[PDB]
Amino acid sequence: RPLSRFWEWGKNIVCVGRNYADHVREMRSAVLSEPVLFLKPSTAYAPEGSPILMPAYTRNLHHELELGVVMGKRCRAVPEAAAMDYVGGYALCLDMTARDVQDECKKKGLPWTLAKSFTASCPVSAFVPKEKIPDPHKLKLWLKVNGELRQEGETSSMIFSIPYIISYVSKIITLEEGDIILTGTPKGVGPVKENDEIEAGIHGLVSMTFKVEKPEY
Amino acid sequence: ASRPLSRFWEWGKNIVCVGRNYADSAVLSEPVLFLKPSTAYAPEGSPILMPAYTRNLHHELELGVVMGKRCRAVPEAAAMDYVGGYALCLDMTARDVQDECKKKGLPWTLAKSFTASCPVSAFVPKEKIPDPHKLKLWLKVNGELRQEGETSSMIFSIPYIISYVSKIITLEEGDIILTGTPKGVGPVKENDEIEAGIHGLVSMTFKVEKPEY
Ligand SMILES: [Cl-]
Ligand SMILES: [Mg+2]
Ligand SMILES: [Mg+2]
Ligand SMILES: [Mg+2]
Repeated sequence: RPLSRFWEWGKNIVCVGRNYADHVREMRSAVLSEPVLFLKPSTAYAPEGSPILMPAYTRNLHHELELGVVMGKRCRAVPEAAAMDYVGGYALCLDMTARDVQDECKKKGLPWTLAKSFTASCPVSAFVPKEKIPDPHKLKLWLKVNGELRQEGETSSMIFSIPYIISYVSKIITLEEGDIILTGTPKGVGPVKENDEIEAGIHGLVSMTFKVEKPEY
Repeated sequence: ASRPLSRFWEWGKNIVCVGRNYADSAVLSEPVLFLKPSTAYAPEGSPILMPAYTRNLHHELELGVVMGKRCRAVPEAAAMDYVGGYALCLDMTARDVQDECKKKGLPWTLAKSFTASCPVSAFVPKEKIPDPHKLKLWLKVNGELRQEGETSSMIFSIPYIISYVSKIITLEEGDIILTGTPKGVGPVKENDEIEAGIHGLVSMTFKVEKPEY
């Protein structure tokens, strides 16, 4: 029920591939191709207080800073123009990525599961109600690793609008209340190692902190 | 309100699927894994929905293992303790799309993970299946037998699959693992009727439809 704890009860996590233009020239072109989609299991969620867990099989774990859009009602094959009506709110997420594994998956034509969909691969902020974000395309996202800025992005740089992404996703996969869509990452993706501290936020709206750990199991 | 295992498709969060797991070499490789969203579930009474972007929708008859306890990095030797029961599933597959995904190194999502891509039987409690490697699975299309398989032919055991999966992805109560398909996969078209079962345990029937929305 309560969206303020959506990661406890939400079933599904859908993530887009590329959705940020580093330069206006990338709008002039990238729009001609649909967004790539992949899934994370509900057990990817790592709410604040829980660690980023480094999978045992990677030597190149990357952060990807992303705005997540939390669905407030069941959303099946909706038009772009109705999509915002299905949104409950937002959360800042990291699409944690085993980049070495991802390269292997791509090369061999394998699913991206071990690269993208492992336990604790979706660190997630507190929920932000949609009332606080009247325009999700006018947000500024930032991420630091051990105090150094690694990603900074404006959601005004998105290739596809959030309503378009919702619509497109909903035509392939029905979204349930409490499902989240991760809407892509600005430039600056890069690695983290054991004991690194990640701090990230949406300016004026939400702050989060995650420590990178190896599992104790 | 209630969340019995008998209705696990209503409340279960996650669906994990293995790639190849039936022996016609393969042992030398770990199992391939991909996900389906909870909205892939199509319980009996709901249609198999043809995605608009495929011209080659395949049935894949599979035994699903429904988890009964939260299962994180469990050893093969304890894996069966985390099972709640079973369900017969179809891993509905846009095979044309899958070929393109493999060639281009894309996720398998549009091929494997679409709305209604997991037709699912009634729940079978674990007590009724003391050995899930001694089952017979069958599938008919318009009354003609198209897949028949023995789960004794599995490459990887169910406990090994549970262990392996649980080391990558924690499984919650009500999550399901689809354990692969025997030979005979093939296409279906609009208005086809699919009947399938686990011999002596469960059967189901589904119509192939285009969405009315
Ligand atoms: Cl995938
Ligand atoms: Mg991403
Ligand atoms: Mg799920
Ligand atoms: Mg399959």
